[PDB]
Amino acid sequence: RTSDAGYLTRRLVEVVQHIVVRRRDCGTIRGISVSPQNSTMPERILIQTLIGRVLADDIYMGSRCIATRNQDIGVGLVNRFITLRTQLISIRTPFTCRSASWICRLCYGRSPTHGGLVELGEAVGIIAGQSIGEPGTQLTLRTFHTGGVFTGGTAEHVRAPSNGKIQFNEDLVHPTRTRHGHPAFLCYIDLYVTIESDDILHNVNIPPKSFLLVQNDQYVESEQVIAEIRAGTSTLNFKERVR
Amino acid sequence: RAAENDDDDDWFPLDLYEAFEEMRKRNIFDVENMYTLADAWGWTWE
Amino acid sequence: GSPWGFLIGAELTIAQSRISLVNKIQKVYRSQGVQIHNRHIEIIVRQITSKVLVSEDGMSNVFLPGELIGLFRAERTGRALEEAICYRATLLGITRASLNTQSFISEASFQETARVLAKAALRGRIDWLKGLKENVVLGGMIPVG
Amino acid sequence: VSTQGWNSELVVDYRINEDEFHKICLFDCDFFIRKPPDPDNDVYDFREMYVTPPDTDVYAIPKVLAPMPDKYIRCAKTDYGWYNVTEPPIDAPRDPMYKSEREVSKVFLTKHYRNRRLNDPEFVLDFEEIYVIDSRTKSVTRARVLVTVPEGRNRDRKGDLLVIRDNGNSFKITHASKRDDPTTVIEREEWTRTRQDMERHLRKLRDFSISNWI
Amino acid sequence: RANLVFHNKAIDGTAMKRLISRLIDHFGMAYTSHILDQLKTLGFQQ
Amino acid sequence: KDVFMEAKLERVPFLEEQMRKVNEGGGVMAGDIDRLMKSEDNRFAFVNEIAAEATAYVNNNRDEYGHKKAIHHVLSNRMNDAGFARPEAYLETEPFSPGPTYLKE
Amino acid sequence: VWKILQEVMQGHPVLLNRAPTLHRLGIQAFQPILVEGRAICLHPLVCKGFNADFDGDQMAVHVPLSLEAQAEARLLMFSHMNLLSPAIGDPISVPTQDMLIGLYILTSGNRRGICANRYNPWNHKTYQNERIDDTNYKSMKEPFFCNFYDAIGAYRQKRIHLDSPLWLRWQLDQRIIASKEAPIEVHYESLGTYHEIYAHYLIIRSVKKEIIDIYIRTTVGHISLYREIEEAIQGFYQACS
Amino acid sequence: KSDHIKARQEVLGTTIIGGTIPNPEDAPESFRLLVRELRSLALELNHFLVSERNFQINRMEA
Amino acid sequence: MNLADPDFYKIGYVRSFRAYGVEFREGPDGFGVFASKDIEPLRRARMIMEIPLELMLTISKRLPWMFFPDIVPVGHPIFDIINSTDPKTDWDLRLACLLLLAFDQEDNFWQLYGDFLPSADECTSLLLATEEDLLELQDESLELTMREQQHRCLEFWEKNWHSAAPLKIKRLARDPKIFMWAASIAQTRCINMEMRIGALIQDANVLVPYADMLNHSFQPNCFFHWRFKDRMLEVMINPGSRIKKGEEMTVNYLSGQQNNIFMQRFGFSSAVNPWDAICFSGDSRIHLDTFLSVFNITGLRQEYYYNSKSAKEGDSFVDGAVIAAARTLPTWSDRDVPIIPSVERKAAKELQEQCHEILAKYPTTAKQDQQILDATEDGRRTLEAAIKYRLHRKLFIGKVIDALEIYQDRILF
Repeated sequence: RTSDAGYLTRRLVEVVQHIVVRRRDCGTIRGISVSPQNSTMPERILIQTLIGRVLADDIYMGSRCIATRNQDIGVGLVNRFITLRTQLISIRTPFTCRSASWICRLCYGRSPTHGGLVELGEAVGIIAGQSIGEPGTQLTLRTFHTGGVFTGGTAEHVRAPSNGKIQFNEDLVHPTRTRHGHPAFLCYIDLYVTIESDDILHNVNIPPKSFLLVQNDQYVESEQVIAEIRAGTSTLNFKERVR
Repeated sequence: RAAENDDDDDWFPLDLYEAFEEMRKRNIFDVENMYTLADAWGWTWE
Repeated sequence: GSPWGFLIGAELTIAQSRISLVNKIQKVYRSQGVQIHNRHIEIIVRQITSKVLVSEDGMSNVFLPGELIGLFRAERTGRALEEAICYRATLLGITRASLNTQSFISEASFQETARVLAKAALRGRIDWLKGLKENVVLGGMIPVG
Repeated sequence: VSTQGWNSELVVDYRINEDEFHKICLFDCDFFIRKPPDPDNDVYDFREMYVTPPDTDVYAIPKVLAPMPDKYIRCAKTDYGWYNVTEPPIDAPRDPMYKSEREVSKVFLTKHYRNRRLNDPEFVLDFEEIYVIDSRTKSVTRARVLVTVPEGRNRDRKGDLLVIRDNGNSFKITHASKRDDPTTVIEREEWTRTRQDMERHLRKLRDFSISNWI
Repeated sequence: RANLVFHNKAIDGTAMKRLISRLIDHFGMAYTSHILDQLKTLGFQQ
Repeated sequence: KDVFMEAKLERVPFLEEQMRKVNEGGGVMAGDIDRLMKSEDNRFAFVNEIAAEATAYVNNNRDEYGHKKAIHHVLSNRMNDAGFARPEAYLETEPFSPGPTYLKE
Repeated sequence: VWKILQEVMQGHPVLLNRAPTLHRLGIQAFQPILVEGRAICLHPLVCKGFNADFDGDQMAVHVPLSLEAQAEARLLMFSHMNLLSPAIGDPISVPTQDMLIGLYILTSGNRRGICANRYNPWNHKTYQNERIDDTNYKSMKEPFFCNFYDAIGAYRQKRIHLDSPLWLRWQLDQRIIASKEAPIEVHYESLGTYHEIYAHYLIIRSVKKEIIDIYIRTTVGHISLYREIEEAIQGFYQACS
Repeated sequence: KSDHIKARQEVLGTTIIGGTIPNPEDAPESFRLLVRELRSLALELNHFLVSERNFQINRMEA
Repeated sequence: MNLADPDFYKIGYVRSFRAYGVEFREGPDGFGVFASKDIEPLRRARMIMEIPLELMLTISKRLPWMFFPDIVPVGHPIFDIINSTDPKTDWDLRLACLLLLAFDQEDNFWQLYGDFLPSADECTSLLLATEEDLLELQDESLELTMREQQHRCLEFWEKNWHSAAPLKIKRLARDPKIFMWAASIAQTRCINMEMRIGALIQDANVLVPYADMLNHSFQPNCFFHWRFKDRMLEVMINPGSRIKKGEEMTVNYLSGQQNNIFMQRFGFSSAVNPWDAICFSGDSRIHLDTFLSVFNITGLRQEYYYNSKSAKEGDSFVDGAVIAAARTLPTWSDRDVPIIPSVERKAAKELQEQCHEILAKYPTTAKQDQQILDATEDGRRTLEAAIKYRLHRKLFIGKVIDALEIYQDRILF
């Protein structure tokens, strides 16, 4: 996994090695415009996409203009956008430059290494290739601490609050057979299974499409699965077929 | 041949929608950049 | 019409390809807790989608069909000329986009050295020494920093 | 526009000069009480009050939840603030690394003992009557202070320590000798609030019923 | 007397990274280099 | 009127030991380079200008450099025209050394 | 000979390069000094910049000869103007494992609740109770140090431990990150005293003037860290004129 | 510090004695070898230095 | 020449303002910036008066209006006043609004810096003068312009402070004489510069505390520079200029434009005015390459020099008046290589005597004469200043006549 990462770095740099910041504003008016109030991007991917970029068109609030053309987006300026509910922000990205053999200072944005406009004659093509090649080995380094056990999906389980006596209405649930081969109870509505824990009356919330694994008036221990929450299977995305 | 997560995220329809503004404010139908193609020199002259 | 129409179509196709590719690249890294700004992704993505391929029945006299001229190269002349320009699209890979470079020296030192050198010699290609690999090969000063 | 109720903030379309009122700055409101002339700004003629959003000219009488005085009472102005210290973003060099602003949420007004003077050698606060100005819901209420002193009604007013508590609700008066130390009060709530968490954490163990030791 | 924040909690790994970023943006990369040398010495001592 | 006049201006004492470790660690030069570059637009042009000035310094008065590190000389010259004493060529001495060489940790 | 090879190296940068180069910060310029032994001593903070451990690794040195090259090495590849990674703009030299543990232990605080007292402090007793306040007055409470340096001095005498709480007078504005909060208990004497007790600080206001009684409950570790940062800044500022 | 036949000797000379190190003009011997075995395959590789002030070709010899 | 109060340097010093070799004085005048110690000639520039961006107002010079030290809150009903202001004509109005706002918002730096600013009884700007004081001025075009300029601000006072006046907008100017103080301050202490904040190069009218105290002199020794990275305004000592131990350090206000009718409008009055003269006409022409030759004045109108290495101290009669009237007069040149005809009947004497007739010892109106100078009555800080302007115009005309007759006398050595 370290050789393939090294090979990808060679190819990433090869495409962009001649890309150098050769000039200031190249005289473009087309700017990629983003909509932060679509509520689609979380305020951690949206924020990381606007910081450093330079604006393409003035941003207004009716009569008041809060950010003009040729004004890079800082840290506190983004907070001024989502709070004020601005729906259109146009920025200058590498996609909007008027050339393919080089790039502009304003069509690139803030330099990520020294907190300012990118300086003339910077090998931004080399920087882009390396920064998307190095990480490639965390897809390895992050795997260089384990073997046989990985990170994937799980399922949801409900455990008893404490020792007690499960009580509920057995009439509203419909008999079933669990994927482990045990009898259980599908509930299609919100039940309220109560546990008489001597002095306490813990109420357990069971959402629909659950798999109650306990009967009425059954003694349960402290921590022990009494009802599945939702669905089942091998706790992952899509189906296969194995013998 | 591929896990079709699909999960349509930022796609757009296969119709004539968004004529004047093609994709947000991307490409307005100019009708001023290219009459001069026939006005500055001869195209409309014939 | 035909001159307007495919200018519109190619520009739309390139835009959609860029939007899809940026998100597709960034999702793999964001699913593993890796943070990289979109500048580095977009710089590569632009080079991946920046050139059109002159489709068949587009002979004319300037662009022979099968040529792989740039996007601006085609859209600036389509606004001026009136033949069958008739390009469609190329989402060139990270390997193929580097073989169609302005400098044959850089390509010759990457892959398929014999083919690149043979074609350049037969054509009589000229390298203007504007990149960074070619100037390193010749021992000359690189034009950066 | 008398001292009536009950839960209606009736609006007023007339601008009223505030150079004869009392400027009581709060978080989400701005209560106004008339200020009769006096040498040292120590009279509060309640009668007419008006509450407005912070720094706004639109006036409206507040909500009265208890009887208010109909005479001239010399009282003192208090506050209940938090001093939010949120840390703002840094844009340029030398930008501030922290913020600070008071968040006054309750303005208690304690009457003087029979409306004495500020400098006379008989200064005692009359803790029996205290009026609470809320900010979350614009309203004025009279406090319900409690006295645990064995002297009761007949006592020396030259020192009867008053204790306020959670969110400006509890009110007690205690002899000034038995004042709690700063550390004891802090340690008291820490002990109580963390003994519940420890008991809550240990409740899930199978042996919680048969246990001991806290 | 500088412009700093008096910490009163546990400065874990993610808090140290945040603090360095804020000291860099407020003072620069020339003042921060000396802070890092001092914090390294104080961290090793305790 | 604003009562913070001296609370924000009280001199921090015990700073004498946090004045020296800057001077042998190269901290003064590092904190002077950025102040010289605080007004420059392109850092590469500044570096090239410094290199050319140092080359001229080596050419005009050859038989002095080899110890003085003429780049340090030009940096000190540029820093010495606006106060900022900055001893010549940032030369370091050994005030207490009845010996040839320090151990250097 | 060594007097010469201690005299021509002062001011001549050298490029250190880690043999398995991975990222842009794998090659960095440095100001060498002569050490005794056979191994190159490297700064620990830049190690993660080199991704270098110390289980046995090799580093190649290079010497720039040209005056222009020396200017490049000194003014463009020194680890004091390359403190941010070009990926997203995050710090590349931050206190790693050992320094991080030291700073965490320093800023760990006291024992908050039941871990500091065996019995409840409600416990109506130990009041020195009688009809008058004339009894034995120990009131150990916590120390009331004037400022930082008093606290460090009292810590040097082993009078108090690192996590032993103390009261420190505050002569500045509000710095500790607070929130909506609530004052737990605000005592009010018949005379204007405004004794307020918050979650972690105490304010003694009045009805006349001079709201200067701000007291902070803290430990010597936080004081030490704040003093370290503050004096580092005020020493770098005055060292560089 | 590599291929230059004539430049290693001159840096040794200007470094024994002291002067301003001059930037080289000719390409290293690696490029000379490259043009040599690209000549063995019946192919050319010619450098040029078209001047910006006279447009006069200044073809280097290799 | 006593130094200022210690509070002057502080309050701003606590907010990162550093002055190295200067010390502002307190004596009754514009506070003034005078140096200490000696600097000796240098190479490029010595930086001084480190002034950060946070202590400014810097309204933009073109639409849209932006204030980088953000003073106006979001939705505050004073941006509507500014956005309704006519651009490109009255930049001193919105600036006055910003200055008034930076007096009642919070503990802003300008809330404290207001005390050191001149008050209504102080200041010399004509916008604070009265009717008969404006009449006391030997000028009618300037009188008309200043009478109109005292209006156009009464008008832009009742359009936004008329009996509705939200208390935010009110309490900033309760009467139309403190708004005049703010307008005069904006006129006197505004400077138009270029500010590179981030990726934005913009032109803006700005107000700079601790820098407006730099007095004026048409022979300057100070530059204004804007450090791009850390956003700081700095004064710079000129290269190759020796500095004494307490003498004046000055930065010019206007250059390449003068005539003493706009500089006087912007404060006080001209003293030497090296770019002003009175149209002569009335005669045919005078020679060009002799007025600058008798005094060894260098040509090249945009840059006129005296060449102090002239002679054995030939005269002490060079001033701004000489260098101004050496280029604003007939000055026939013809082929520029003539015989230099010493025809005193035409090339000299009577022709400038005709100028002596044209300048017939103040023949226009002569409302007053030598009696006016040093009337020994100081008052109101605006009277005796129009009198000062009259004195200085009369002195300029008299010294121009004197220089002309010295020139016409010395054409033969």
